Amino acid sequence: FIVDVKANKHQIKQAVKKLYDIDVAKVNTLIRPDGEKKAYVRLAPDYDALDVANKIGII
Amino acid sequence: SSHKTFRIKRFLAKKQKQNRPIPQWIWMKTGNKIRYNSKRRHWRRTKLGL
Amino acid sequence: IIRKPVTVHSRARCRKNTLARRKGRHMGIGKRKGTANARMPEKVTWMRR
RNA sequence: UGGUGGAGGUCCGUAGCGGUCCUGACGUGCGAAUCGGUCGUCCGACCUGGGUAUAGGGGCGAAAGACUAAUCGAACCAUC
RNA sequence: GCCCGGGUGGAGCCGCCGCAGGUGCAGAUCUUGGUGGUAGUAGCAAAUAUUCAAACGAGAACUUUGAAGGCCGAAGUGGAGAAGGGUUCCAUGUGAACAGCAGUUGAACAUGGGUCAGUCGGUCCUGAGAGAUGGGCGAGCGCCGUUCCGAAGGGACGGGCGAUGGCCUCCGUUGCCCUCAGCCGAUCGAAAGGGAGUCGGGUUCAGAUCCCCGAAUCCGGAGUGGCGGAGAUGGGCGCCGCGAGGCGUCCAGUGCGGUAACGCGACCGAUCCCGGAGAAGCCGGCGGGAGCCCCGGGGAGAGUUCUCUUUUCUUUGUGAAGGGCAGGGCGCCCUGGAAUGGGUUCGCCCCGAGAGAGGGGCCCGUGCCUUGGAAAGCGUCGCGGUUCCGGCGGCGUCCGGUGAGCUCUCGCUGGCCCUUGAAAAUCCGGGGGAGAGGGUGUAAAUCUCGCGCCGGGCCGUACCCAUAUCCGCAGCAGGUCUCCAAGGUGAACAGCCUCUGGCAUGUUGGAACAAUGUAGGUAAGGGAAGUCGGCAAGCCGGAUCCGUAACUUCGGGAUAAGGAUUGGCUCUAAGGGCUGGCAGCCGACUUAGAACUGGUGCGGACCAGGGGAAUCCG
RNA sequence: CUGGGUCGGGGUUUCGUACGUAGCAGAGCAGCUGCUGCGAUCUAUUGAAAGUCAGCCCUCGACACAAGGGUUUGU
Ligand SMILES: [Mg+2]
Ligand SMILES: [Mg+2]
Ligand SMILES: [Mg+2]
Ligand SMILES: [Mg+2]
Ligand SMILES: [Mg+2]
Ligand SMILES: [Mg+2]
Ligand SMILES: [Mg+2]
Ligand SMILES: [Mg+2]
Ligand SMILES: [Mg+2]
Ligand SMILES: [Mg+2]
Ligand SMILES: [Mg+2]
Ligand SMILES: [Mg+2]
Ligand SMILES: [Mg+2]
Ligand SMILES: [Mg+2]
Ligand SMILES: [Mg+2]
Ligand SMILES: [Mg+2]
Ligand SMILES: [Mg+2]
Ligand SMILES: [Mg+2]
Ligand SMILES: [Mg+2]
Ligand SMILES: [Mg+2]
Ligand SMILES: [Mg+2]
Ligand SMILES: [Mg+2]
Ligand SMILES: [Mg+2]
Ligand SMILES: [Mg+2]
Ligand SMILES: [Mg+2]
Ligand SMILES: [Mg+2]
Ligand SMILES: [Mg+2]
Ligand SMILES: [Mg+2]
Ligand SMILES: [Mg+2]
Ligand SMILES: [Mg+2]
Ligand SMILES: [Mg+2]
Ligand SMILES: [Mg+2]
Ligand SMILES: [Mg+2]
Ligand SMILES: [Mg+2]
Repeated sequence: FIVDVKANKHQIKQAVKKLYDIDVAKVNTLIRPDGEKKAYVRLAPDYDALDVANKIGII
Repeated sequence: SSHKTFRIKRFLAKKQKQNRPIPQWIWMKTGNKIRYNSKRRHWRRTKLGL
Repeated sequence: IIRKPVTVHSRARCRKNTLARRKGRHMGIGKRKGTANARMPEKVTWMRR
């Protein structure tokens, strides 16, 4: 995901959990050379990423 | 430098974002006098101050 | 895509010359550049003795 | 007398630092001070990075009026 | 100066009477802009070097692939960082401009991508220093000053009062009182100082100690603490029971062992006090351990095979964290008491303030074995997915020896100082003994022991790091801080050649080989007659064995000066370890002597002091 | 039916005696009971081998080539 530079890892985890009613294993955040924060969100093993991406709209 | 501060990185990001050329639909508006981007900066020529 | 073999750098010549030096060749007073002490330190000799 | 030991602002000499001579090259140059051979020193008053202090009639000077951002027998900038 | 004609042009302009002025250019090394001759000229010459074939393409000296010949030569033209740069990184596309020739190429242009951390750093500490308040000064913005002309603590074990919540039990939350007591001065100051804790394998076009897999680890937290184990369960008496074992009274129980160094899995404890670690220079010598190099073999795969070569080359392993054992060190302990002095080092040094000789203890154990761990990695041979695959299979990853060898690291010991070579954060041990627990048990308070539960937020992370990504106006022969470091020769990290890795000759090529240049050489006879002046060039040069003057501050002069030798090959002699005056088995480089031999040549390239006699000055 | 050119062959000349093979030549050394190996060098083949126009001399040997191409010029 792309998030704003004012978000903690805890905030990103909570936002994903509320929005997409899923579980998050961990979060890794970096700040792109162009300015916004990029977040890699690793889900729980019992949730697969492909179906969540389906529900999102990106396939 | 690999070690850099947050504000330095943000300023660099803004400067890098500013370096694109103009959109092709600009030059054929009605009240237009712009032919190209005259503020483009190359890393070899001008050294960004700092 | 093959990995080419390493170009040969043999040691047969230098080991044959080393065998000659073992026998005592090429070690005359003509073929020596350092001092006697530099070639074999007298302190080390005395230590061993 | 023979060993041993391993001192030293010690000697030859690399790296490093410096810059004698050719008054060589170049001299609208590679370069607003470089290049080559040859040279001085190379465990100590040694060489060097970063941090920090000293600001213009002031600083700093193993002292040449030297250095103080290619500017120094008084820096640079703006104004009068 | 002006009026007409012709042409171009496309929207304003002039005559006369007055009024007003920023009103007339050939120059001012005038200002700005433009353009010539020079001139298709100077020039595109620092660091050895390129050639053949094919492909793509309109187009090839410069692109790509293959082959050949070269260079850098581990103090690199290699592999990574710091500062600085800031998208230059990666993929695709283009060839207008730029890359001083060209380009199918680019650090150019155009589209898109790319930097993932509890453990790597910042973040914290303080250093040299910087800087508020109090105070002082100052017309004033302000300045001085950093403990100095200050009521500088907003904390706490515990006790008492008052209220609340939770089974109001016991504790928490406060509010008040009693009691307890320093600060070296707020705060800032290091991406090289201090600073707990992450390693291995795999993966991308570009990211990995960060992603995935697998093994760990530090810190912090937890009403009921989740749990084990420790604190712990004994003795006496009266008994019962044949005894085993079981009852009723008393008493103890904040662990135990070793003579000692000290050991064991824990083994209560506050304010306070003491100490340690953090926390220390430069140089020398020696020893231990790794990595690398080296030698003799087993494999596996390659190279040569005109002749020879049991041949030449490549490869042949195990992380962190535990456990054990080597191996190093001890200014640690016990017995005993030594001259006929002894022990011992390369050197030293040690001993009645207790040596030798026995027996122990402690610390580091980065080495070996094991858990990890063969399951992974790698080298080969063969099958698959005709591919999109951490694909599947076989085999192997073995045995030894040495070294004043190089680098790193640990340790011992000494030398030098009119030089004595940081602070704080943080952590730990001890001395004390204020307190707490229970009355014999369901034991309690308390545990730095074992396992178990939860979490670790924020920022940086791509690439260059330099004869093209930095600074010099630039792809500038300049400058710019570091780590890694093979073989041969050789004293050597010197010079020369080569391997791993890299590169295409430094912003162009072809053909000629005149003068004059720049940079190298060689010259008959003479030998400084040249020149201001032996400027430049030239002679000498390493090592071994002889020999070495005047003068002297007695240390030097000194490599003084001056001589001889140096190759190749075949021998001899001497210099050691381990096991059982001796015997056997291994072995690493040296030194000396001799013979033979070459067209007198042998420090054969490279490296590499000309000398002497005096004067002046310091 | 002539020409040069390339290659080859001779001549000249430079250097100094090639590789291989053989040797009861070789300071010596090791192994097997006189023989076999290592061994710098030496002797014979060996005035040998190699080079020799690119700006040397002759060839009458071989090979292919050579009756071309372009631009101009009138009293
Ligand atoms: Mg630049
Ligand atoms: Mg000296
Ligand atoms: Mg000159
Ligand atoms: Mg000139
Ligand atoms: Mg010297
Ligand atoms: Mg002053
Ligand atoms: Mg003067
Ligand atoms: Mg003045
Ligand atoms: Mg108009
Ligand atoms: Mg006007
Ligand atoms: Mg004019
Ligand atoms: Mg020209
Ligand atoms: Mg490099
Ligand atoms: Mg690199
Ligand atoms: Mg690129
Ligand atoms: Mg060009
Ligand atoms: Mg991890
Ligand atoms: Mg102040
Ligand atoms: Mg700080
Ligand atoms: Mg730090
Ligand atoms: Mg003793
Ligand atoms: Mg395996
Ligand atoms: Mg990187
Ligand atoms: Mg060249
Ligand atoms: Mg070139
Ligand atoms: Mg260049
Ligand atoms: Mg050049
Ligand atoms: Mg002469
Ligand atoms: Mg002569
Ligand atoms: Mg004269
Ligand atoms: Mg001279
Ligand atoms: Mg003298
Ligand atoms: Mg005199
Ligand atoms: Mg002097």
